[PDB]
Amino acid sequence: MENFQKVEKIGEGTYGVVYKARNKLTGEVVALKKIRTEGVPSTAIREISLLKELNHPNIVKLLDVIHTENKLYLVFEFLHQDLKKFMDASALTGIPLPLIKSYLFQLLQGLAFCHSHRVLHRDLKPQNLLINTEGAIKLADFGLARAFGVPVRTYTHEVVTLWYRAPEILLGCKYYSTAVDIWSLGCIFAEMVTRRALFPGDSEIDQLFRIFRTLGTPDEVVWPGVTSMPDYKPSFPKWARQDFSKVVPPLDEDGRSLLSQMLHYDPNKRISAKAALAHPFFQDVTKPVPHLRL
Ligand SMILES: Nc1nc(N)nc(-c2cc(F)ccc2O)n1
Repeated sequence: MENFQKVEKIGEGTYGVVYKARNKLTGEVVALKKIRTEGVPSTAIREISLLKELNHPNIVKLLDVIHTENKLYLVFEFLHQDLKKFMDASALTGIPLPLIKSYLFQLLQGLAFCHSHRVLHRDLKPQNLLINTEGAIKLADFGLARAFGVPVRTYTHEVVTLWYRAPEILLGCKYYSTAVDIWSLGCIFAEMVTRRALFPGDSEIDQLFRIFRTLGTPDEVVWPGVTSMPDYKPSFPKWARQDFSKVVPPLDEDGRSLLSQMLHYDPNKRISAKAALAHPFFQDVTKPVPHLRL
């Protein structure tokens, strides 16, 4: 891009390719996302444009929205490392519990803020969570999903990750609620703790069944209305719920209790980000400095 200089290709998300770039004129280093195409809804640019007004310490700042030559560019403040990379780098020893707790607390503050502003993420995953050297963690790509839709993959033949998708989405619900983000974050919390994805599905049905094998096949008792969901099939196998202490060992009972509330089947029973911030698990929360190798 004439105004910048692709330092490097950062990565690839469900909505587009991300680049690290320096504003040739201002020298500011930013993350530039290119949205993939002759229509380009004008209702979306307005939607996205409103996101520039979102300012919170745990939300990656959206600096600009540029529509040109069919291409759409989102300019974000740049952070050096995503959580997926950090988890991989910390796989041998594991992320210390105090840091896991700090990150979870911060992410809930970010979700509490967005949700109070009626903004949902809808596609949270480790790759969408960014960290810096001072111990902060921030959510990136909030609200893009709503202003947009949902491509078959990403944009150019790439396996979209289903591991963090809430059951109501997998069952075909047409209306999403803030609960979908709490579910994704619970899946991420578990993954930081055990160092293994909680529900690593390789297909939509495998994703759903992995959830059922662990949390039990949902029924009308625990989830009123589940048997009427669009993709619910009476033929789903009926698996018994697993003892919860086997899911995220060796997490303590405060942590297991909070996780269980973030993973309730019924979106209406699932804990809100604000209520989660008050959970006893955070009574001793601190803000540790991570060991980041950049
Ligand atoms: N994979 C990756 N890696 C890194 N380092 N950064 C980012 C990044 C993504 C955004 F959407 C906004 C800002 C960012 O910095 N993404």
